[PDB]
Amino acid sequence: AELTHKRRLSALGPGGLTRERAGFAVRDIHPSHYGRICPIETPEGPNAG
DNA sequence: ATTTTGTAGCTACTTATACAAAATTCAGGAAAATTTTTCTGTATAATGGGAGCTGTCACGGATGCA
Repeated sequence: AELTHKRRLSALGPGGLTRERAGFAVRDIHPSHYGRICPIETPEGPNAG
């Protein structure tokens, strides 16, 4: 649980978004993530993605 | 034949009363003491702020219009 909580990275935050003010297709696997962001990986709750 | 029962009895004898001032304390007052809260001034000169945020909607309006 650590590691994965260090090398976690996040989109939100001051500078980021909010959950609301950003919806969906901004949560998806832009095909550039490949190799760079485990797509398998996400809370959910709203925070998916 | 004493003993317990008596009866005819009191006196002692002791609650009972009620008052009662005396205590005897208590409360409140009053300060008065003082601690804490307020009030006021200040002289070179001084003259427009902060922020950012930037990804729905809807609708009805949208007057505004060209």
